[PDB]
Amino acid sequence: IPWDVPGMPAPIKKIIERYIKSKADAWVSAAHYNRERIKRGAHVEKTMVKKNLGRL
Amino acid sequence: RGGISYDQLAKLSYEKTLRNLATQTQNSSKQDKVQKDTKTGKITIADDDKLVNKLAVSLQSESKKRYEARKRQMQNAKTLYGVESFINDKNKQFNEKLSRES
Amino acid sequence: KGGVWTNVEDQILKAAVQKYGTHQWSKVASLLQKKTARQSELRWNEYLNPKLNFTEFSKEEDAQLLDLARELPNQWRTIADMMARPAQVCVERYNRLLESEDSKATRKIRERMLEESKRIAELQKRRELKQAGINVAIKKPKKKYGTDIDYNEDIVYEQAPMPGIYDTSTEDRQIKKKFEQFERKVNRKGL
Amino acid sequence: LEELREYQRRKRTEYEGYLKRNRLDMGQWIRYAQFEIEQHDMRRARSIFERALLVDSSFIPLWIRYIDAELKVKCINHARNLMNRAISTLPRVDKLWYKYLIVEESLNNVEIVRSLYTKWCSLEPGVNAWNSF
Amino acid sequence: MNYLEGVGSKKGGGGIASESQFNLQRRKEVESLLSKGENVPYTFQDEQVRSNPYIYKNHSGKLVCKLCNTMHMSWSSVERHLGGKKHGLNVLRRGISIEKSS
Amino acid sequence: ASGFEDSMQFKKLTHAQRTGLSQIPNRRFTLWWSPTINRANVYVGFLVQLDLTGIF
Amino acid sequence: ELLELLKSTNKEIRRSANATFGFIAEAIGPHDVLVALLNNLKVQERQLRVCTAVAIGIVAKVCGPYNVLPVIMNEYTTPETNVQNGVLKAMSFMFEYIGNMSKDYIYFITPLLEDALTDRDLVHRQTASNVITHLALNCSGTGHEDAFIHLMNLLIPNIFETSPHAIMRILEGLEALSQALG
RNA sequence: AAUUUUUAAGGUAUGUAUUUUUUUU
RNA sequence: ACGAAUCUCUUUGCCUUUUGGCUUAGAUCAAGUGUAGUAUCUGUUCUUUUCAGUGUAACAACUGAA
Ligand SMILES: [Mg+2]
Ligand SMILES: [Mg+2]
Ligand SMILES: [Zn+2]
Repeated sequence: IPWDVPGMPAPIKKIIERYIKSKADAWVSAAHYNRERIKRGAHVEKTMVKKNLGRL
Repeated sequence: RGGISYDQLAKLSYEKTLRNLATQTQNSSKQDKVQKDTKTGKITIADDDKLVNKLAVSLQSESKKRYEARKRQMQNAKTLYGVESFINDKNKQFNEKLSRES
Repeated sequence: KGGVWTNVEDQILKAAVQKYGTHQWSKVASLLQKKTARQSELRWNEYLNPKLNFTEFSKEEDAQLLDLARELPNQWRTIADMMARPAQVCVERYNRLLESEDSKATRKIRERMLEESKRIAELQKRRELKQAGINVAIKKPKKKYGTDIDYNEDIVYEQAPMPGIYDTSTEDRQIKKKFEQFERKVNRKGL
Repeated sequence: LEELREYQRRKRTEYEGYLKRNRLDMGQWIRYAQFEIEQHDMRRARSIFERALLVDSSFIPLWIRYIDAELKVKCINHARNLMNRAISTLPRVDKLWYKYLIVEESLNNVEIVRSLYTKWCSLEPGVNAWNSF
Repeated sequence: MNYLEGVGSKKGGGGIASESQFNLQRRKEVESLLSKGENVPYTFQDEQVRSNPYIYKNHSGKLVCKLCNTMHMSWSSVERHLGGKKHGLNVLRRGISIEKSS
Repeated sequence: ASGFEDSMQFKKLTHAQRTGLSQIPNRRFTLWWSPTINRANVYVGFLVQLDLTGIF
Repeated sequence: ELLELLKSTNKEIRRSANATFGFIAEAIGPHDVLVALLNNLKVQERQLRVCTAVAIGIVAKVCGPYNVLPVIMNEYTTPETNVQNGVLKAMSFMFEYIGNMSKDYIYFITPLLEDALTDRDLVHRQTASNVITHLALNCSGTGHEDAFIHLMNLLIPNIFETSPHAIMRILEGLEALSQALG
């Protein structure tokens, strides 16, 4: 979903978008890292799998 | 048009109280020091018990008035707007803030 | 296979969607018997959403429609996304339009009520025993932990105002007189 | 008196518990500092405001109110010594000067404000400040 | 080692509750929504301005319009009545009936 | 166990009740094999006696 | 566990579940059990309100009606309607279970049947007249007789009433009050 | 051409009161 | 007319918890039936010409022609 908002000061929107791109990058990178870790067979525990598949 | 910075506002209120005070003086006309100890540097200033009681009464009175006027805006505020659905008072109050946002 | 929506169960959605928003559909079906979440959502999107357009058809639309339906053969979501209309409306005109060519909060509240009742009870006990002359002091709610404080017994953290040049020293006397006056009143007139 | 005593005690448990948790929220301090005023005990109330100046000394509603409770009961040289500490802490401010000036008007002493405006001009404040002098 | 599963239970009492109990809960909330949260007062309670002011609840549980003397089964019915042409008239009749006296 | 599972209850089960696995078949497996799974000859292990029984 | 169990579609179940409240009320006590039942009259589904109304009649017979009755006369005040029928239906049952007694308890219930026969909705005027049929037959020959003129004065205007379940209940009352008055 | 053995914890809450010799009007 | 005080009123301005966080939306789960019968809202039509019959406690209603 795009997340437009009615009247909100633009600079605040700039800030929020910036931090959400940071968090999105970390979220995706962990999604990939845990995934190759699972593929090669190394022990990924349990809910990291169940959590991973949601991310992917 | 417009908002006012907390400086100009302060000045305006200063003037307002000056006028009010001057009126107390005129109506009072119509109805009709520094010592510092040698032992300690503590300074003492002679005071009239009158005008101090008048001061306290002025502050209390103005607080009462302000509190009451705001209270009347409380009363009318909730009784005026019955248009949209509301679960509780707090909802209606918030949606009136949404009316202010327009 | 009916799953038919009465005007009551339509009126409860719009009040539920207003309350719970559009992604909590599992909660909307809690307010609404007979209907599951997949049934509630499907109606909100196909009918009841006030951002939907149910209106008559301009002369440009039937041109726009018969343009799309020809250029996209049966795909009625893709057309409807182009037309900004619900599909089953954009389909239903097109079939008629061809034949145009034809011939916690509660719990803590109640517990607080209980506690206040207990207080009231002990107070009126003490008053009744007083009426018979026997005087009994109130009890301290023990101590939860070792260092627990009794706020009445002492000034909690007394921050002296400061020294200062103007040397009050007299006003303190008038104050203490007023204070001892206050407590001396309460022992008799009792507020 | 126990109809009083346990009232005051139970309140001082509830207010401190909240302020214990939230150091900030000056809205509570002023309320709770007001409770101890209406009990006609100045010692406790002064402590509370003094306790609340540590949390934030830049919050003027707190500074102003603590001038009131001094002026209302007419403790003079306190609300006087206080203004030594008050405007030496936040010397730029507007409201703090005028509330110290205008309270000196109702005390009729113009020698004070004569020397007040001496410093407050020595500080080179600005337009609206000079015009009052 | 059944911790592998991931379900659990709290140690208190006996969970699910009885289908009849759910209906009581659900028919209160539905009458809270459609009512838009207002407390419609009982007829005997000796009058918090009402959203309207005519609707009440009798000594039984039913809702009643005190103008029209109609009895209503649910909030949904009431909104039918308040949006009806009879409850329109009785306001006009009381309109005239007041405008002829004070 | 394939027989009677369907009619246990329907609406009523609590989360654990419905989802969790029954310990009852594993108990059946360790009763049948008990005298090997519990045997005194063990390499390292300590005797206990149950409360009111003579079972070590 | 029984109070949940009388949702059952079977009857012999529902009937035996109500009988075992008498065996428990005799054991432990009536007031512990009533509050369990009276909390269940709020429930919507009819079997549950009728099968509680029976049980309150059964707890009355077994432990004595004086224990049950003022708790039921109080519960009648609640503004929900389903309670107010369930408290009038429970009183019908308990006056046919204590057959002869019933005379001790009149005079107390005449004001409770006063608001019932006066009430607007047609079902109260049905269940109170279904109390009078049980209360008249077996309290006839006692010498109350001035409570049944009161109770009569309130019924007769219901002679014009239609509805099938309402009108046969009122005739039963008028047939029964004939034996109290003559 | 040679493995290797087991104990705790995440499950049965937690909280409050309770045995006291009558503090001087 | 004017310096000017106090109460009442509108507006501008000021404004309240303007939702306690986090993850795989954190996860998952939900409505018995049949026979007889009443109660209660809303929508739609009529207060509009005479007489003759049916009908009603009396109306009403129904039935014909100018
Ligand atoms: Mg757990
Ligand atoms: Mg853990
Ligand atoms: Zn009405």
